[PDB]
Amino acid sequence: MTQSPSSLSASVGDRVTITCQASQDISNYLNWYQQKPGKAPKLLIYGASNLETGVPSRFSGSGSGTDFTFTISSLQPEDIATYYCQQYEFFGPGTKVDIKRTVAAPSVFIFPPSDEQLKSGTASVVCLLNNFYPREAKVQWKVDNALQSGNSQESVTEQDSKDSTYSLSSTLTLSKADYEKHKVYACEVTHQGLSSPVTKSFNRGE
Amino acid sequence: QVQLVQSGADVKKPGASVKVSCKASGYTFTDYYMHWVRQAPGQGLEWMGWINPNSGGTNYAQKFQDRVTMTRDTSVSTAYMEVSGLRSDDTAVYYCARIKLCNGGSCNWSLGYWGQGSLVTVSSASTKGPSVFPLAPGTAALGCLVKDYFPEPVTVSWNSGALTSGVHTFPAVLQSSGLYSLSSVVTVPSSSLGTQTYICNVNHKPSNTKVDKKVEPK
Amino acid sequence: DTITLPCRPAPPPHCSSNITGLILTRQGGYSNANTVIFRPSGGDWRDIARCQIAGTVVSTQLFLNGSLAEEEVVIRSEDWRDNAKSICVQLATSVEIACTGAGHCAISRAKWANTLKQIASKLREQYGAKTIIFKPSSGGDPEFVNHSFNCGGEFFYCASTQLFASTWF
Ligand SMILES: *[C@@H]1O[C@H](CO)[C@@H](O)[C@H](O)[C@H]1NC(C)=O
Ligand SMILES: *[C@@H]1O[C@H](CO)[C@@H](O)[C@H](O)[C@H]1NC(C)=O
Repeated sequence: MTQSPSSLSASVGDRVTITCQASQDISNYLNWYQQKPGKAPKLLIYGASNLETGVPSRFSGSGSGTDFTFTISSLQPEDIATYYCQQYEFFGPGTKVDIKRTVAAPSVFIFPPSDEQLKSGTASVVCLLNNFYPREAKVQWKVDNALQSGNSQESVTEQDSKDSTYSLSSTLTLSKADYEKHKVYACEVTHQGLSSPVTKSFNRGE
Repeated sequence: QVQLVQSGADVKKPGASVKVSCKASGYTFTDYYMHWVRQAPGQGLEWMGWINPNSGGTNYAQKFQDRVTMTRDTSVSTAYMEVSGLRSDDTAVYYCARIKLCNGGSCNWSLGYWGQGSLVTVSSASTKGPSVFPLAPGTAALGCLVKDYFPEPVTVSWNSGALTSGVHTFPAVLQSSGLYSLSSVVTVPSSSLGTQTYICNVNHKPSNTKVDKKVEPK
Repeated sequence: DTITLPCRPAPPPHCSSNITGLILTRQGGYSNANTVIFRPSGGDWRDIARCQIAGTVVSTQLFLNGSLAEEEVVIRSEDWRDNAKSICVQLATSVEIACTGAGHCAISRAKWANTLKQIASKLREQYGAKTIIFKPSSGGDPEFVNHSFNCGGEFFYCASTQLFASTWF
């Protein structure tokens, strides 16, 4: 059907409002689901306003006819999930709810390639960013003080359900021959919580 | 007590077929229809159809008509959903679900119980087991690099599950060569290095491999 | 001129009945077209039982020798929006079904084409100015994928795929 907004951020204790519109007068035959990363959708509201057994009182829903509302009265950090409305076989596109919190600086770690991987002819260089906020960060790979771009891939975790932070990994993949032709390997991080960029480096063969 | 246990992950060739099972327990199987819903990676939910376990009748979404077959086995209270002519856009997690009575009758589609979902990948690439390399380390970080496997997923544990706090298993990235790769890291007190042994347990069911990898400092 | 239903076992001629109604299932999902598809019911004996329009003949898919409506075709459903709810059809004029004793039953094709037109006209009152298409049973167990009925101490199974294959505007 239709859902508004498509995504929203809110602080712990905030009021969250999600709206779903139907095309036809379905009376109150509306359901609402919460889907946390990595698991099946979970029914929270049925019949537009009824709460599923065991659901905390901060969840509620209202509406009738075509216009319906889903409300989290006081947002908790474990409420980060995508919320779907549903009427009969038709699911709404979902509203993704995440949490804004205080700025947290990233702790940076760099990992050289293991000698075991060098036997296969490939070298992976890993840069870890652990428990930061906001999500926006920039990781630059520098090899012999030369900016590398196009040979690295990043992966970010879903926002942590306790402290509402993120973790990021960036992996630089080079050939073994290309790896032994340079000395200094470094990843420099730029983040809102860092007054100056942080560079973690190592020398090959140390 | 009610649970729906579905079949494991699977990879199938484009144009072929896949059959997903879902075994029920904790209730009378014939009292509730079985629904099937899929979810493409990072996308919404899509209902494909239901089956009446008393009569075998079905009602598919027109989008899947003449392409999907739903059957059941009451003696083991299992429902099956076979999807043929698979295309790249059939890559999804396939869920079985049943409703919970509404108390008042407005919940004929309120799926209160879901299975864990079955990830079906549609590609021509060969199933490939992962290689496991250590990411060697008052806080210290260490982890395991799980590279070059196909399809998804890979599950990661640390110290057989005794280590969970500080554990970050990253989503897998598809590399340029068409194989998957991920990392799982953990932050531990630097004083514990050398005293506490750290082992990451990698599991990749599609290739039926288990790796127990102890990460040591240099 | 007639529509033929393959049955097993062979119903004798005194098993000939009057079709007084039937029970349907509306196909779900997005349509990507201005059409609505109906098939014989995907339900079971409870959908038939809640119809309350049968007489003294135990049958699936079609109701035989039941009670007819008084003015025109009447269609009843718990929730029209719910595809998991069967659509019960009560006819105002009965349609003869005759079985020859050789293994097949026959229904007039002009009479049945008149009856589906009345049904499709009634469904468009509930679903709008859309094309009404009836298709065969989606599948299931023998006594429900076929029009099955009891007659004289014996249970017969008749395929009905020829009764549900038309498009109406
Ligand atoms: C059908 O109904 C008509 C009208 O009562 C009746 O004359 C006829 O015998 C019935 N046919 C059967 C086969 O019962
Ligand atoms: C329907 O009624 C006619 C006449 O009353 C009877 O001969 C016939 O056997 C009935 N049909 C069935 C299936 O019993």
